[PDB]
Amino acid sequence: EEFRPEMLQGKKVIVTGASKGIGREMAYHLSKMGAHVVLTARSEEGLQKVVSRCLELGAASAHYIAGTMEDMTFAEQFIVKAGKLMGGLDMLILNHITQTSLSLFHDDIHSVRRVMEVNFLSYVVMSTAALPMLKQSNGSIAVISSLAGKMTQPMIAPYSASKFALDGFFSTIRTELYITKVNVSITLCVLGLIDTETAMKEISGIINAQASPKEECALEIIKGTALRKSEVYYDKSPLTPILLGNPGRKIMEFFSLRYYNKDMF
Amino acid sequence: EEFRPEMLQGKKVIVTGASKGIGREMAYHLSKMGAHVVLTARSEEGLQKVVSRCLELGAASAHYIAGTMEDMTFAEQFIVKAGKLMGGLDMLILNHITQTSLSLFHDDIHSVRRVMEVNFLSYVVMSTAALPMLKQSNGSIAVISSLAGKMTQPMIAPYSASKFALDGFFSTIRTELYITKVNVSITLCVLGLIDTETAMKEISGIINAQASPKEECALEIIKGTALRKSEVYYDKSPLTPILLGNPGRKIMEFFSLRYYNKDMF
Ligand SMILES: NC(=O)C1=CN([C@@H]2O[C@H](COP(=O)(O)OP(=O)(O)OC[C@H]3O[C@@H](n4cnc5c(N)ncnc54)[C@H](OP(=O)(O)O)[C@@H]3O)[C@@H](O)[C@H]2O)C=CC1
Ligand SMILES: NC(=O)C1=CN([C@@H]2O[C@H](COP(=O)(O)OP(=O)(O)OC[C@H]3O[C@@H](n4cnc5c(N)ncnc54)[C@H](OP(=O)(O)O)[C@@H]3O)[C@@H](O)[C@H]2O)C=CC1
Ligand SMILES: CCCCCCCC
Ligand SMILES: CCCCCCCC
Repeated sequence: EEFRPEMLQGKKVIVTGASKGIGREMAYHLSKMGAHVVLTARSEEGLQKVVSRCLELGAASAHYIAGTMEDMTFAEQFIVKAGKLMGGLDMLILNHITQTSLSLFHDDIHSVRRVMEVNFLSYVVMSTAALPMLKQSNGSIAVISSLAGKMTQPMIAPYSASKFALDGFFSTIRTELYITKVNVSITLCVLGLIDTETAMKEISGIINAQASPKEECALEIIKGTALRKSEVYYDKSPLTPILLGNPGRKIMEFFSLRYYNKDMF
Repeated sequence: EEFRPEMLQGKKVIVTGASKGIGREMAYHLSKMGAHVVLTARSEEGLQKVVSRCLELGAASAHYIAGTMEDMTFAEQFIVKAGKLMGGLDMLILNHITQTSLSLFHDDIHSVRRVMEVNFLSYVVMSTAALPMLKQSNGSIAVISSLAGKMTQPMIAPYSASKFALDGFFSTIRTELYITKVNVSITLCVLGLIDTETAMKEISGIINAQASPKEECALEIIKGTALRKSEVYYDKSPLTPILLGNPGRKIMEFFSLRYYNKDMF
């Protein structure tokens, strides 16, 4: 199976955190492929610029709904509104996160909660609300994560906890959908350092690593999700996918199912 | 180095989720070794029975403070009170969990939030509140997890997400303590199916597998934490630790540290 930009022509796609960074780049790529898109983020001014650029790029349709993912009711209602605007949904791309800064963890529990709320909870809420429509189109969900969701590095404990949580939850959902024969795919995207101005600003004077181009990253996420792959790794080093792939875990998961009462699903 | 019960003689230890299961068995073990102990759980009546048995068993002292870990203030204050009571803290064992039954996930968002609150948030709250005392005695922290915190299995998405989150948060904390030269150890205990009433009852008719004895499990957790091991695996199969150990991750974490500005530590 090889990718062809035709696979997204006419598709109905939602993209969160599309105001800038990887999100904005995915909007552009989806637009050049003739897809229908609905974007979201906090700033209405920023969303308007990208939506304009989207039609200008060939988007079969482009719209935006500004709001904060800290509000679960908004996250939930966002999905249904987007669904109505496009008359369905083929692909959901959960990409947004809350403002994170690098620092050794001290206290600030309220910060950890906000991180788990926006980075994790809003994702389960949106995926839950979008599943009905996704089941109708045998759609897909792309969950944006990072190396920090597969490994540990200092100064990002909260962020790291939220990304690990995403793997735990959605990997379970993926196998439940598959075990109950529902044709909806879940692609976890493991991203290394990307040259977004947010990232660069944040690791300045702290991290030395080389960053990858945000445009190609955006493309690989689209490709892997359209190809219904379980996981997509994108990092400068070709060793990252092999060192973080965890083949031992795959073996354990396969054999674990043999203990379940097959009548439960 | 090898373990010797004398390593806990006189040690000041906190154990959550101590009214039953593995937590109760840990209380009995710490007691026989002559440790000071303060237990917690929701059942006041239940805690009473165990603290009494602890004194009989030979505890240097034993107290209990009933409460719900769904309350972040009760969680942080439980640690301060317990600390005052023993005059310090040597070991913190985070073992409590909110209720969860096996079931294919659907849309129980309030449950998910509750699970992350109890299973994860309260844990960071307590570890934060306890760290100052642990720093004075170069103490340890044991965070109880399960196979579901290293791998994925159907019907426990919420639980699994909270356990993955613990790995991400605490492995970061562990490495941060280490690079700043603070001598406090963090032991993640990965448990297979344990022979507790709650477990056996919850998997009935759903999962058919062999469980390990709760008493030996408790003893291994204590020995591992006492020896300051980073991780402890306790399961039927001797292959489990190897398959879930993720050596690739350990390699990636080692190499990534090289890109950090050591002045920040
Ligand atoms: N850049 C990198 O190096 C790496 C990035 N990633 C992953 O990429 C994804 C995007 O990263 P990146 O492009 O760098 O991030 P950005 O900060 O550039 O983008 C974040 C997006 O989320 C939106 N947003 C921020 N706060 C909230 C909120 N409370 N509610 C709703 N929306 C919000 C932003 O719009 P607005 O602020 O206007 O709301 C923005 O469009 C994430 O899931 C991230 O963890 C992974 C590895 C590396
Ligand atoms: N048994 C097994 O197969 C396995 C167990 N484990 C791990 O072991 C630990 C507990 O072991 P297990 O014996 O199975 O669990 P149990 O359900 O038997 O014990 C749970 C403990 O948590 C307490 N608890 C329950 N609800 C709350 C709450 N809202 N606030 C504070 N405390 C609460 C209980 O006290 P009370 O009800 O009075 O509040 C009890 O003392 C967990 O951390 C778990 O993930 C891991 C893998 C397998
Ligand atoms: C969550 C308790 C069940 C774990 C099942 C283990 C199958 C090897
Ligand atoms: C915030 C994530 C930084 C990743 C740096 C590690 C490079 C392999």
